[PDB]
Amino acid sequence: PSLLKKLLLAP
Amino acid sequence: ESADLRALAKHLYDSYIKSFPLTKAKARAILTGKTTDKSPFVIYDMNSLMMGEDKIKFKHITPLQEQSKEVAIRIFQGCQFRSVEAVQEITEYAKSIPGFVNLDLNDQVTLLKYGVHEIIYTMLASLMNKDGVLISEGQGFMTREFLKSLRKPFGDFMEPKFEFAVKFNALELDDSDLAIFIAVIILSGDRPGLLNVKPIEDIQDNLLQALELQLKLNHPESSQLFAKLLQKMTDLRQIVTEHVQLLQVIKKTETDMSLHPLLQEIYKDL
Ligand SMILES: O=C(NCc1ccccc1)c1ccc2c(ccn2Cc2ccc(Cl)c(F)c2)c1
Repeated sequence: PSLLKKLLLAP
Repeated sequence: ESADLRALAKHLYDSYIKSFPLTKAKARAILTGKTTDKSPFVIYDMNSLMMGEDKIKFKHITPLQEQSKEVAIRIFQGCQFRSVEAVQEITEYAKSIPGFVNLDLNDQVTLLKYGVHEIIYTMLASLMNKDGVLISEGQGFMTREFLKSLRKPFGDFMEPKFEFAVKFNALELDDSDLAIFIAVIILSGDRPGLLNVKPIEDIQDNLLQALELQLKLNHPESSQLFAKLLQKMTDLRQIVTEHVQLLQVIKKTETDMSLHPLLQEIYKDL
């Protein structure tokens, strides 16, 4: 699971 | 054409101000003693580090002080913690660059990976002079000398960043210049594993035009500033390469080190 992807999809 | 380029520059500067709490303007004010704020606590040696140490931002199970008996490892962890928050800031900024969020999400991720180390060292130069670096949101100043005095491998950790910073700061960029420069770095089409290269190259072409115009207007008497700055982008890549090499050394020698999962993701296959 990408944490970068998680940060990108954050509001 | 030029109107749109100026609008792009202003959009990027506004987003930069929103994303990055400590700007070059603020840092230089602090460094030059031109602020009303109380001047930073200086860590120049082991005793000043005790006092100052509790000033470093680190948030974990136990305080920074209890992480290792070795001072170099505690400083290392401080740098790591800051790096994680810096990646978060750069990610927010990247989201504001027109066209970025419309790219393939995996390409967004790739751009951030390779890009974030280069941007961290660019902005790090904003916090440096030849004698040391601002830390803890400008509330502290750690000397270059003290950092250089740490035991190997850690003693050579920051020195290439200071060397880069001396040259880079000689260019006298301001925050508006930097906002565009950083956007250019993020939008590099030659990052390994990029799925759609052409859209990224298109955006970077536009940003590069905006940068060129910005440097001509903001620095009319600085000849070939644009050229000098592009060559700095390449320099940064070399800085990162040497940093990763050092990190591999550290990984083999010291098992007292632990990387945050975000940084692990960034370093894997890099
Ligand atoms: O090389 C870096 N990140 C990459 C990295 C480093 C360590 C582990 C995994 C990845 C790096 C180095 C220095 C940095 C920053 C951001 C600010 N500084 C200045 C500074 C100086 C002293 C202290 Cl105590 C501090 F907290 C901050 C980033």
